[PDB]
Amino acid sequence: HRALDVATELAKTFRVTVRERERAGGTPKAERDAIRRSGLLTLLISKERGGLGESWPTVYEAIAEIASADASLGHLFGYHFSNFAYVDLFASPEQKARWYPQAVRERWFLGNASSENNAHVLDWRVTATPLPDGSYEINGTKAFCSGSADADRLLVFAVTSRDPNGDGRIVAALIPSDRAGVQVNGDWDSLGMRQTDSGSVTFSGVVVYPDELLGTPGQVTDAFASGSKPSLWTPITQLIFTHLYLGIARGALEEAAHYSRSHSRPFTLAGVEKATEDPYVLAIYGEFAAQLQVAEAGAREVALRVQELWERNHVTPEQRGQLMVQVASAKIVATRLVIELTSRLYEAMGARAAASRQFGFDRFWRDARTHTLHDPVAYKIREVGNWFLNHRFPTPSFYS
Amino acid sequence: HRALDVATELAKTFRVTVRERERAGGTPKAERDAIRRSGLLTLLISKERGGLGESWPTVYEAIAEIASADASLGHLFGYHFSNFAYVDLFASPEQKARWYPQAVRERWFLGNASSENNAHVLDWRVTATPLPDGSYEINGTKAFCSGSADADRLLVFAVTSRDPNGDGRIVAALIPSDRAGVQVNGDWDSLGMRQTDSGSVTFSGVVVYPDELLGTPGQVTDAFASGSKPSLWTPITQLIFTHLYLGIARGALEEAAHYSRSHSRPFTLAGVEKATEDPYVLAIYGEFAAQLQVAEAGAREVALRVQELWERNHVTPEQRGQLMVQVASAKIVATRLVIELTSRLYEAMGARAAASRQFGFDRFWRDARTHTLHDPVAYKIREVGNWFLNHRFPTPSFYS
Amino acid sequence: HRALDVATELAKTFRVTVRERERAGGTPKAERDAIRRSGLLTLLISKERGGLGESWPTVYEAIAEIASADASLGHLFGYHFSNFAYVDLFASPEQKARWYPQAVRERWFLGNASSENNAHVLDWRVTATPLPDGSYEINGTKAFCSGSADADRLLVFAVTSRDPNGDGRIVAALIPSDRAGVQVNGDWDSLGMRQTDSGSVTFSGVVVYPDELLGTPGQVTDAFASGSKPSLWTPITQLIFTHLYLGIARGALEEAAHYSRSHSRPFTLAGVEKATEDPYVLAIYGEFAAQLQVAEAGAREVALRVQELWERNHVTPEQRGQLMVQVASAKIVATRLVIELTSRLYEAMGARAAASRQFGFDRFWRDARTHTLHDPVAYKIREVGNWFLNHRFPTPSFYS
Amino acid sequence: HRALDVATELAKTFRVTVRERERAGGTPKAERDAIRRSGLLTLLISKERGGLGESWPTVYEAIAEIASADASLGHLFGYHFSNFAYVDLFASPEQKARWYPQAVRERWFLGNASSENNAHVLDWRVTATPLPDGSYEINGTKAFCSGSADADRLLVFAVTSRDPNGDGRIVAALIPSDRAGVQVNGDWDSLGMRQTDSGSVTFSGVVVYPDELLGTPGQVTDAFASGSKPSLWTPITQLIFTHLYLGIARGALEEAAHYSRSHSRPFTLAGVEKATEDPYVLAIYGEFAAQLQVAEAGAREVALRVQELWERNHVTPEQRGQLMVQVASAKIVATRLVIELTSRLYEAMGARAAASRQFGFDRFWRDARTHTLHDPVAYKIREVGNWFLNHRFPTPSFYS
Ligand SMILES: Cc1cc2nc3c(=O)[nH]c(=O)nc-3n(C[C@H](O)[C@H](O)[C@H](O)COP(=O)(O)O)c2cc1C
Ligand SMILES: Cc1cc2nc3c(=O)[nH]c(=O)nc-3n(C[C@H](O)[C@H](O)[C@H](O)COP(=O)(O)O)c2cc1C
Ligand SMILES: Cc1cc2nc3c(=O)[nH]c(=O)nc-3n(C[C@H](O)[C@H](O)[C@H](O)COP(=O)(O)O)c2cc1C
Ligand SMILES: Cc1cc2nc3c(=O)[nH]c(=O)nc-3n(C[C@H](O)[C@H](O)[C@H](O)COP(=O)(O)O)c2cc1C
Repeated sequence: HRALDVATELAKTFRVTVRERERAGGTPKAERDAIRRSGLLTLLISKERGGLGESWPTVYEAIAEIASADASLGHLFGYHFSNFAYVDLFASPEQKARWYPQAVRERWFLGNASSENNAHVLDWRVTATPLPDGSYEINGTKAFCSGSADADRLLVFAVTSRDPNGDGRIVAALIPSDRAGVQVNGDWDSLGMRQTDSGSVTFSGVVVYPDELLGTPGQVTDAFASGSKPSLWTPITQLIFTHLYLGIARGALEEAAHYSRSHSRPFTLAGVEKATEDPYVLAIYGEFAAQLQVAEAGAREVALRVQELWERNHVTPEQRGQLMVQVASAKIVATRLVIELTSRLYEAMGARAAASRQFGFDRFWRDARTHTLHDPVAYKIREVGNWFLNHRFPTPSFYS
Repeated sequence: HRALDVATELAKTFRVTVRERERAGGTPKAERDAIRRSGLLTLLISKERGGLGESWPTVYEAIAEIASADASLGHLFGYHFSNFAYVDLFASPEQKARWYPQAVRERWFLGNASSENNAHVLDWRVTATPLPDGSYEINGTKAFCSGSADADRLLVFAVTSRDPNGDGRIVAALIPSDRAGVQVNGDWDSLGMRQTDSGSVTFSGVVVYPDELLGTPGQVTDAFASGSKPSLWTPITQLIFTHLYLGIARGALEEAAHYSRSHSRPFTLAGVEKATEDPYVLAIYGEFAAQLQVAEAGAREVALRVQELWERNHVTPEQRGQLMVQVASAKIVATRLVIELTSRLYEAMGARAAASRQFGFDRFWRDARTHTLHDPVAYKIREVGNWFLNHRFPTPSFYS
Repeated sequence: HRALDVATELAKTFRVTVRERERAGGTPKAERDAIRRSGLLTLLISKERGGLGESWPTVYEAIAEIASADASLGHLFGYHFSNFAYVDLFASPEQKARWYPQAVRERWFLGNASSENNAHVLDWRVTATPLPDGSYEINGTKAFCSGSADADRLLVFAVTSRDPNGDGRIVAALIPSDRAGVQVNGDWDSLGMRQTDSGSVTFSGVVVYPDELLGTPGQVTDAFASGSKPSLWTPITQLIFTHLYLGIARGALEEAAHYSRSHSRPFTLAGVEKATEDPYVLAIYGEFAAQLQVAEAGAREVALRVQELWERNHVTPEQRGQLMVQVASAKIVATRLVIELTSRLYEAMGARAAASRQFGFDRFWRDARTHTLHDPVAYKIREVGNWFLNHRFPTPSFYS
Repeated sequence: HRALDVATELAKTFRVTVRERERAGGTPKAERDAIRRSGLLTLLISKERGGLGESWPTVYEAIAEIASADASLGHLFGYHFSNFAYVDLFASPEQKARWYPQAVRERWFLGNASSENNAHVLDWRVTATPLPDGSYEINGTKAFCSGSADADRLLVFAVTSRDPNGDGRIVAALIPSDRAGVQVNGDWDSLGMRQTDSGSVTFSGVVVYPDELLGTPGQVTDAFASGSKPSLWTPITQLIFTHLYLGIARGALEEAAHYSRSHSRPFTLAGVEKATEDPYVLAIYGEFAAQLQVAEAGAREVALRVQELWERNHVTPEQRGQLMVQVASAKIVATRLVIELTSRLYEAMGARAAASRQFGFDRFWRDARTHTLHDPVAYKIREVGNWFLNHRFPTPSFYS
């Protein structure tokens, strides 16, 4: 439990300043460096390679703990492990032997540049065009590039173009953020998740060398269509999001409870002597704490299943599909819970909790309301319904 | 329909600037002056006294229309009529014969200084010390003094102190906001309702003259206990709040719909080609628009009953109680609706509606979330339940 | 108020026996005859023609009152007026001159045979094949033939076949239920609505004469698609259903409250002395009574609009579409309300309310759960959402 | 897995006949004997004592599985284990060394006579009069005596009377159901749970011998008041109820999906071609299936903790209190889930699922609606809220 103690202490520190930092937005550089010093970025790197040799259940618990104190830092930390999972699922033995000790020594905090801001989410326009000696040149602009500021390496996705071995193939690469031609645009100005640096990144003639490629071009599509082990990336990542939402929920509920204990006034018109004894205050806390207990317990079980399949040589389509259904189910419940809780808890605290903007409790709703839109919950619900009613597992992709 | 056309045009101009104004907070002086020039502040003053001679249904519709454009201006406008209602219900005919033509000629926008920030509501510390001529000296600081800035008159409440005829009796008065010793503090920095100037007002040896007093000391308490006509102030005022919530709800729905038609991207992963044809987008708009239609139609009926009883010379506790139950019911439904809709509509718009803070759609949730806490909806629910189950009307108070 | 008093007295008598009668199912002949004797079946026939010359608001109020006592009799009564509305919207002047005095003299209680049990609700197979002199022969089986038992006339729909003047045209006719070849099958055995006689009817060579046809074949298709006056039939009929749901809701809430007052035990483990003072019991009654008040007040406004347009010579598509949206909205809210209330009120009553089957409170849920499925509320929601978001009124049909 | 295979095959046979059997009510003797022959009643008896030596996780899974097929048999089975848990927690080793091999040999199916029908749940009036030889005489009538028909032993609770060492002290005993003076009244006629035989039992001069007593008089009260290991009986039992609700929920969902696949018709008015592709049908299954997955996963974690503490020699009030909070939270979520889905799934099936009573789907709602009233969920919610807000564990009792 040493790693979780480390995460708990980080979270405590972040809570002290999150109110003022998230107002300003921008890059939480000091807090990112605190995460570097903690070593937790190396949780899944083997001890032999210099990491902590820890497990996914620990990573998930740490994500929720940090997110409960600062949702932006929880998101950055969580997405680091989504990026790491992708790297680990496609990297060669040579790449792991080079990169992982380097990630330990240089304290890599990974960012990504994957999504785009085109007509729809499947309209990708960032191209990878072949060069001599096996290299590729990346051109175009990516959107929602979380952790792209102060990132040591960027996980980047592009589609092959002018490629004699096949156009339209997805290439993934891990490249230095300061590689020439990479421009992080710094245009993130959001309702919530204000310190995740999820703005755009423009690629102008950016060179990617063969030893930076994560598999051959198109390999990710073959792995997902086949149900190869890399198809675990989506359930892993969607469960990361789930833990952000449960962390935010728990942080909001605890912050509200402290306010209620120390600051709410009883509704003496109704004969209440203390707000903490009000039957309707107690019902609000009870209803949301109860849902939270069940969701947290369920999320621990699914995190253990992630670890179990992570360790297998092969995961069957049924095993992967069942995990994705469990993860989607957890994300659905956690989305509804955090969105309702962060708004309705004001009713347990009273008017003065909103009358002073500086109390800042709305940060929880703003953070949850922003992130829960990452991909539409309505279609996670449809996927679970299509599974239960029609016995169809979701189609492996970057979103399901 | 002339008055409502005037309200509609005011609201149109307010929508142009509200995003920028509400950020700054402070006093919306230009907009208050526009309301002054419109004549609508005189809606309920009889034509004989120079007013518009209009009805509460008209007032309520105008409140909801303005609130749908700018919740702070809707609140200020609405609370002006709560203040006016108190004056009308307690002032003498001679006082009205003087005050109402003056309010017309001088374009009075009324403010109030009633509530306080003590161990609980109704625990009042602003004192009224009797002077030999029948005046009172007012001392103390009032909290949540909506519309206290730029107010032509303040409706003020105090409790008697050092009073040979009984301490602790509530006195009320209508006084100039620049009476010697009145300090409007401007200490309002809130989550939402940011331009309602609901900070505090400090009374330092403020003299209130006998022709400014509204009834006799304790008369408001006696009227409450009797459930007589002056106790209509509470259902009238609670239905004003109800129309703020309905106006915010309608403004949010229409604003989101504009975004959905103009900006939302179709979820092509699921085969949808137009966001406006997405079955789940359509279901969100349908669920909330349907509830809004029913709540608005119901509110019109209650508003008609307010006007009926407003015109009566005498009102029974049974008539007032039945009206209060109907008002509480409307407020309950409007409260649930606006709080759910202003949060969940993001799910119909997509991530970019939250990713771009400057869209500013969160203003609707912030305004509704702030104001709905004025008094706890849990006890409005208990009051309707106690009536339905036990045939007990709500105990008249400043909140029920 | 005479008609409503008559309806209230009928509902009083129905409440005495409904628990016993609905167990058995089958035809409530005695109660149908009491409705015949009351004269209320003639509410919408002019006084000149021997009817009551009343209005739709009166009809809707009577439907809700009767439904609150006996949902099956409320359904039968309401469907009689849906059938009458169709007749009145399509009948020729000479048909009305003969039928309406006859309906008064003979105390007609109308039923219908319209829907079918094929692959979907558009798949009609009951045919109308030409006979000499403009007659038609009807062949096939109808489903959900409400009020088909003990009916003085049946409103029957068929599609033309082997017709030189056009196949597939919808014909409607008003015929005697004992005409040769009409077989009411008596196979209604339902979860709720158990005495509506909504079973199947089989037509074997049934002759229909020109003076029984309601307009020419295909006229209803043109009238609905063009928005001519008969397009009011659907909002009229869907608002009849809405008043069934509001009646059941009010009846269930009043029956539960009586049980709570006289039988529920206090949860003394928590220090409650009387169940009627329990804060959570009170909150259940409060939530549902509040929603019921708002829904009922709203429904009264829409009922008035039905009458206003009923008296118009021409109704525009805007007027008809806005009315249909208001009716759909009322139906959506009433549907959610009655389905939740009839199940959740058990929590305000306690285990003995379900443990003693003979209490029979589940009749309310059974009746509402059955009838609310008449057409899917999900698509009423979509219709309201398509209007709000896309400014598209519902396309007139038998369901919208 | 052997035990769960046996439970699954029992459930499969129960599904074939439940629709017909539960209509009649009365005692499901053939199915109770099948459970006797299966050996599963011995799940928690050690192999050393002739039992299966299984764990609470297995018992809970078997309870949910059987309940998904027949809620009454699931309840009888689950309450047998509540009865057994009480015996295990209070009987002496010497008693258990005799009783448990006997229960294996004679295939004992336990019932109980505990609750009463007095002014409130704390008002007990069945008395235990001490006789000079250490025996007692039991007199009075118990209510809700689940599994009292065809019971091999009854777990009976009484309060001491005529007792020189203290009246009102709770005694418990395990006695034959055919002991002279025991009259099972057979008056159970309920909305749902119709074959649980939970009617009244009358004791007339019933002798209880010293070697049948469970502990000393008042010992259960002492154990509750100290939060010691015997007070685990309540979280154990409340988690049994939770698994009944999860089982009913899963059974209802599966039955509905079979109808949706086989019988539901597409809503062609809206262009749907297959009901199983309808977006709103899919959303209903997805929402409820997702909540079920999360609740089932959380329930498994809590079941493991039950086993952990069950194996401890001593349990602290903190351990017991934390467990009770986790169990209460699971019960709250499962209660809301089962009550909502057993009613709402009709909207995914269509009207004919209710219009054909013989389909019998309402059994799920009737069973769930009946059993969830066992104790009020509002106070489970208050208990979780009092823990979260005020750090107060539930006061141990027969309900918390
Ligand atoms: C936006 C807003 C405006 C308010 N305006 C007034 C007002 O004009 N006059 C008044 O007496 N109280 C006003 N109140 C105060 C409430 O009546 C109540 O006293 C207070 O909100 C309760 O505080 P609590 O819930 O934190 O204990 C206002 C409250 C809010 C949130
Ligand atoms: C706070 C936030 C962070 C996001 N971070 C990433 C990211 O790191 N990588 C990525 O590919 N997409 C990221 N996304 C994008 C989503 O996958 C998706 O592209 C976006 O929500 C679609 O926007 P729309 O709903 O307006 O069409 C992020 C979205 C949000 C709201
Ligand atoms: C289906 C059902 C079965 C029950 N079985 C038992 C039982 O076996 N033993 C027991 O002590 N109480 C049993 N109870 C009763 C509860 O402990 C409690 O006394 C009862 O639900 C309270 O009734 P009330 O809410 O009407 O006041 C049962 C209740 C129901 C509804
Ligand atoms: C209680 C009840 C009464 C009904 N009465 C009629 C009726 O009188 N005339 C009619 O055309 N349809 C009637 N319907 C049927 C609907 O128009 C529609 O055909 C049916 O509810 C759809 O069935 P499904 O959802 O199982 O496919 C009735 C339905 C119910 C549940």
